[PDB]
Amino acid sequence: GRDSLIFLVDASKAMFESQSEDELTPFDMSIQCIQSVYISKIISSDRDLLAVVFYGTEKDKNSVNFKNIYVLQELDNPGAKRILELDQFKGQQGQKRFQDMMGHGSDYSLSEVLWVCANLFSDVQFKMSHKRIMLFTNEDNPHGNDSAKASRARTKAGDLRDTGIFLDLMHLKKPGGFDISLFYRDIISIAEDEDLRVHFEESSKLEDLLRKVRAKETRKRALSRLKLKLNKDIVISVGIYNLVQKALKPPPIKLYRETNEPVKTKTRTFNTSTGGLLLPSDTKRSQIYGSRQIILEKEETEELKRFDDPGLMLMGFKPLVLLKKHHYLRPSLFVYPEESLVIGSSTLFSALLIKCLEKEVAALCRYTPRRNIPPYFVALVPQEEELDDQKIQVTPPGFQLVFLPFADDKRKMPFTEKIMATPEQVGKMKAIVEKLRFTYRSDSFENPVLQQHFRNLEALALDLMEPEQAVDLTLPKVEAMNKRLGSLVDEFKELVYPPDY
Amino acid sequence: MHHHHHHHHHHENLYFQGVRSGNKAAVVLCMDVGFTMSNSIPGIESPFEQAKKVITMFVQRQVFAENKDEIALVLFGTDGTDNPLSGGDQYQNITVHRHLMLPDFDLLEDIESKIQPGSQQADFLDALIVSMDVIQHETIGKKFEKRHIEIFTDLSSRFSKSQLDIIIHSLKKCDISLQFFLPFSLGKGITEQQKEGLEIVKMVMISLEGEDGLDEIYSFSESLRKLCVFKKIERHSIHWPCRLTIGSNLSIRIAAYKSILQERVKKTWTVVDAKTLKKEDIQKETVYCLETEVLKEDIIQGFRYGSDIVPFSKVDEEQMKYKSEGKCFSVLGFCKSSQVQRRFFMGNQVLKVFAARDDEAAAVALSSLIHALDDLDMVAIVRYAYDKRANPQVGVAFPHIKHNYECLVYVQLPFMEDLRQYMFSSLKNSKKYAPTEAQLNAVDALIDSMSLAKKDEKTDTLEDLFPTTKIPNPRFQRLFQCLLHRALHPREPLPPIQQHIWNMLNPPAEVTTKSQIPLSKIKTLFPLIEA
Amino acid sequence: KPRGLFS
DNA sequence: CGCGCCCAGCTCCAGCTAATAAACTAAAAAC
DNA sequence: GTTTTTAGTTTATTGGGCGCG
Repeated sequence: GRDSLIFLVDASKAMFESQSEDELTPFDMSIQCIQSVYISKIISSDRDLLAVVFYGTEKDKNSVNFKNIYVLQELDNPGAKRILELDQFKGQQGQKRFQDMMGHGSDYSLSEVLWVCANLFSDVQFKMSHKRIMLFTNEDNPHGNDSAKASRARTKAGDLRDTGIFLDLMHLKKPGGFDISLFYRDIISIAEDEDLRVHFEESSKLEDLLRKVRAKETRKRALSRLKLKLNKDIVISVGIYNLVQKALKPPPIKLYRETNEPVKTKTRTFNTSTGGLLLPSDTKRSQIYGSRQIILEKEETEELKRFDDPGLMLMGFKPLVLLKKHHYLRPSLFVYPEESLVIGSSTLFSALLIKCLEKEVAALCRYTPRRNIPPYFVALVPQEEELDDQKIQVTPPGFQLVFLPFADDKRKMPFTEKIMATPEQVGKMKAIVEKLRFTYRSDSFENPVLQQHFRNLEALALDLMEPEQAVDLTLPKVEAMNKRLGSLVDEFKELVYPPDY
Repeated sequence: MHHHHHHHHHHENLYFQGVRSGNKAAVVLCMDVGFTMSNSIPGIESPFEQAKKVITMFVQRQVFAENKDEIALVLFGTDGTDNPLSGGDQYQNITVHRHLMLPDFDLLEDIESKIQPGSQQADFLDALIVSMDVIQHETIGKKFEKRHIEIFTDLSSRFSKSQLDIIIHSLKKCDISLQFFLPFSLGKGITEQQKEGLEIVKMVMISLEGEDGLDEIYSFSESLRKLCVFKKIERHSIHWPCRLTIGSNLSIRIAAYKSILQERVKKTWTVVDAKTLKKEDIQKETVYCLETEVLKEDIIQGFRYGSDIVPFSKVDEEQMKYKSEGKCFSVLGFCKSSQVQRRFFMGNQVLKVFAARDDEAAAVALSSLIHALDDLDMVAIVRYAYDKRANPQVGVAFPHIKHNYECLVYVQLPFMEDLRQYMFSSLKNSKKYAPTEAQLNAVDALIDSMSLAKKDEKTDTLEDLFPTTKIPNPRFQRLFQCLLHRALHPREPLPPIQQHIWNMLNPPAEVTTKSQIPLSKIKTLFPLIEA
Repeated sequence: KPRGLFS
């Protein structure tokens, strides 16, 4: 099926109160975070269903007419209009639009709120794989004054968890901090091997709230489940995952102008003379070498590609220092144990990981991703787990599957006489390097091409007179850099470039 | 890194010049098929059989290679005489078996069955003159960058030394290089005639190439060791000129080339009719339907924006399209190398960036950057764009440490949209899968036994016992073995993978014996069973 | 540097 | 300024040549 | 079945000087 995510936003008094005047209100932060997920799900052509519910509003909009619960958006595929609708509640002007449209600070009962959300999953005609409720609030004790409500909420929360609906808390900043143990500890869905250590800290920045949401929003999707053979007899099961996948400009789709409906495309193979459809058993494979035609069967062109059975065959252990940074061939993968196939895989995996780390060594393997494919040498680089200040998993624990090039993949460089700079010149450059120093983060740059493409689609889908212009984050901040460098540039030039250049 | 004699022309894109200019070579294989070539010691193969295998290996490699080099075959010591220099009673028992032309399977089949050992003996220097005549009379009109003559002999027979000066003069004037292939390795119970013959061969090589001339004398044995594998894929990277910019006032003229890429054979399978065995008899017709068919004169372009369907023509898309300045290499800033994890490396290439060709000022400027980054343990974060049309990239430019050459290495980094945020359970903090002390010790012993490295002369230098980056891609070797097998034996099924291929894909036999014992302990300590 | 037969 | 148009070097004369990005299809795997 | 991703292709273009709006 299609996965389901319901965004549940608190509309209490505290949600519109900023902790820092320069910082966004927990509500604005929530709206902006939701909009981002909606856009990201569009960028990646995701088939998941999204919903937007508010509680604590004076106005109510839901199927059983439960008071102070407003279903802004029912579960459905994201679009331009739904994103535009969320933009109406963005910023200080938006806060006014929301409060005058629906009201705020009214009394509610989380039990009724959860019923409305659970019902949205039931109304979906298509079958759903995952059912998830994401709660945005800076209130850590909603019914600390009403036992009757607190108890009903726990029972209902319990019922949802038993049904298979996940309840995740996106707790926002509150003066004196947000304490989960006071109430939500018994509401939120907790995985059996976490034991509350895996729970994220309170969000105070949109950036953090966004990553925390994005981290739970998408489920792991293995590229392949393979066997990691230490030998013929000792086989462990592993999952191969793609940590980085090139987000491409979605390909165009063929439509009829009058109907504006997508058109299906069938590609067939037929004999030119007879006109009849060609079976795969009616054609052969040819290659011409040394004035001769060499004919093979389709079955043989596959057989000549067969070496190892699919999986990872352990060759041995090579110290990490022997693996060159400049021997990059194609993006690296991630290896994690698959306990569901071979019982005992995780224990052996953990042992290998612990010892590879201690010895600063990599597990060299002969890799075969699927049947009838020649092998490639890969280095399984030990990777230790890393969590940031917010308790987000920056680096997952496992092995980095690093592809190693064959002699054919390497290219010899043209002859260049070695010319080296003096310490005086290197010194000037060092000073320049130190001036333009910055903190690199893998998520600092957005694809200008992708961003512009969807800004263009937004303008056309909403019939906007002008398309929104994306800010090219890849272009250097020239003016700032020049001022930051000052005379260092002219200094370097005098030491290197002759006036007659 | 190439030799200094290798011209930069081979890397620059010009109209049917440089990379585009067909690098063609003319090769004359001058084989001794004389009586003595068949005489051997009962323990080792005859020089005739050895030389025949070397020639087959050479021709086989050339058939599958992209080079387009032309090959001729001159035989000497044959019973008959077929020469354009024969006249009446000169250059006897020397046969031009094959004239200069592209090698083919008809040649290989001919080598295998038609070439028989001779009963006579010929003058090898006379055979060389006939070989030089082939190059002189057949390179006419054809464009050859190189001309080579490969002589395979045992140097057993008598010969005249009268033509030595005309031989050397013609080889030098016509820029023809020479190579000798003998049954023995150059320094032994060779005959006195062989010692005389060898001295002349040595003199010839020294006259032509100097002290290095001796290096062009090979044994058939060492030649079979180098030619047994198929020719690895070698292509010249196209020279990419541009300017590395730091702000808007500092520009550094640079030249980039592809260091690493997923190399592939260009030629692939052509789907042909099983009866006609022709390509044109097969045609693909892509039809459009809603079930109900649609004509091409009724389809427009569109894109999906979630649930929304947005019609957007290629014309409108062309104008609203993001527009950037092309052929741009710009520094955004510098950061600690630690902040750039190799696990984030993206793209299909690695670029080695050098200073612009013959520009000393640019070379010094770039060397300043390289060493500064290296001495600061930092890297550059740059914006890279191939041309005006190409989608811009954000990547890393890091220093490259070698004494023969200094360069920056470029590798693409990811965009926020490219990253996939998946959470995985902690394994260190696992109560279920934490290994015992005994289990950890078995793995510790396994890693030590299976070491693919060794320290030489206690110089704290690690010698890789299993390099893998020196190994040619087995896919190509396998494809070629099969293509050759089907060409020479059409009725026979495909052959199995050659042992040497498997031998190079496996770690040293030493490693395998050491592995089995700790591997046995691991099998008992770590229970493994399918669910 | 490979030449002739080996290049 | 940026666009399309049209010769480029090598053996009289038309055909050679090849890396490279970008668009494209077929096909395997996961779900 | 379904969708998602990739392996494996094919295809168009290349460089630069000159005249145009």
